[PDB]
Formats: sequence, C-alpha cells, structure tokens
Amino acid sequence: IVGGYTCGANTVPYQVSLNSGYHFCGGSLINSQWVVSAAHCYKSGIQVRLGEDNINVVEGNEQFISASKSIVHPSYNSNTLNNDIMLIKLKSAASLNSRVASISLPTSCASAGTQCLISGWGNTKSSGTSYPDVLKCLKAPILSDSSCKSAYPGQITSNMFCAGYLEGGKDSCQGDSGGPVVCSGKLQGIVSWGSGCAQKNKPGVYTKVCNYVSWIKQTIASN
Ligand SMILES: N=C(N)c1cccc(C(=O)N[C@@H](C(=O)N2CCC(C(=O)c3ccccc3)CC2)c2ccccc2)c1
Ligand SMILES: [Ca+2]
Repeated sequence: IVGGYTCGANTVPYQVSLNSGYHFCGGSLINSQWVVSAAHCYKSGIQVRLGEDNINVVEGNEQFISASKSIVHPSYNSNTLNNDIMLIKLKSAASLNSRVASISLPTSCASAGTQCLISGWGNTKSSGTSYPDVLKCLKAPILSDSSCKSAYPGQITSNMFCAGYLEGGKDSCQGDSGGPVVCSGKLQGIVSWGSGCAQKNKPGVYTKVCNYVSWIKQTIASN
C-alpha cells in the first residue's frame, strides 16, 4: 500500500497473508475453510497465515494453515488478467473469533464513488521498494467505469473496476495482490493490477467480485 496508514493489530480480521517461505500475496477469508485471492497469486505449497499484524514476529493470534486446494478460475487469462480470482481451501478450518473472521460476499455490485478499504503488506513506495512489517490500509473510492477505461484503454473488462486516486500518491501495489477491497462490509474487489503504483492517472484495477458470487458458492459446494 502506498500513501495509506497502519491499520492497527487485527482491525482487518479477514485479511490473510499467503506465504511460500515469505509473504507474496494477500487473500480474504470468506468462511472458516476458504480464502479468496487473485489467480495470478497461484502457486503450489501455499501456507495461509490468518490473524497476522506484524508478519515477521509471532505476536499471538496467528493461525498458520496449509492450503489443501488452490483453485484458479477456469477462464483466468494471464495475458489480460481477466477473471483474476482464485479460491483456496484450507487443510483444516481456521478458528474464528474477533481477530480472525470472515468477510461477507456482495449481494449486489458496488457503485462508482463508494468508499472502500484496501489493505495488505505490499510495497509502501511508488518509486523503489519498502515492505512493511505491519498491515497497511488505504481508504479509496470506486471510480466510474468510463474514467477506468480512459485510464487503461482496451484493458478494462466487465470483470474489473478501478479504485483509488487519479492522483498519484495513494494506491495498492506489489505484495498487496490478491488482497481485499471491502466496501460497506462486503468483499467487492481483489487487488489485481495497475501500471506502476500510485502513479498519476493510473489507478488500481481490481477483480469485480460481485460477478463471481455464484461461481464461488458452487465451487465451494463441490469441493
Ligand atoms: N498499482 C496497483 N494498484 C497495483 C496492484 C498490484 C500490483 C501492481 C503491479 O505489480 N504493477 C506493476 C506494473 O507496472 N505493471 C504494469 C502492467 C501490468 C500487466 O502486465 C498487465 C497485463 C494484462 C492486463 C493488464 C495489465 C503488470 C504490472 C509494477 C511494476 C514495477 C513496479 C511497480 C509496479 C500494481
Ligand atoms: Ca505475526
């Protein structure tokens, strides 16, 4: 996250870290056994870390659970990032409390101008690199689809939305990928991609989770 703030320990309790000997992506807990993340975060041997604040110190509240299954949407296209969504099943159910909790899925799509919360342990710089120990947060609005498409001509599908500041200065970034965009208590986006981070007229682009609710529910039902 570039230009955001320290969330505070366990204030975003659905936020997980995907680890492969190091933090590589975020994810969102949607029930005790399943996490939503980006398909471009796929890899074998994922370890899901729930209840994290500082990802480098065991502080208490952590739960480390191996992924038993990592399911990339079947129409995911790595060239375009269309359908950039992945479902991870945990080997054992996480224990849910106030520091580890699920985030509800949307019952409808969100509208342009709605304010959302985006978080992660990704790069905090727009130039160069700096990775934080503690979870960072950023409040950002959903942009209109016309402004989204003018910023990224021919690259925005109906399964994507832009959010952030046309700005420069405040955005998600590498390392935050797969992580949540939560708006009025619903998981409406997945950190997916953008040109650089926090650059003027290049806002973040997020998977549009309201288009995948039936797919998530059927995939979970079958697995
Ligand atoms: N800012 C966000 N909100 C955000 C969030 C999460 C990751 C990234 C991210 O990693 N940004 C890349 C970048 O410049 N690129 C451009 C094109 C994109 C791509 O190849 C593509 C492919 C198909 C369709 C659309 C885009 C791949 C990343 C990058 C490279 C070097 C330093 C910083 C950032 C950005
Ligand atoms: Ca920790």
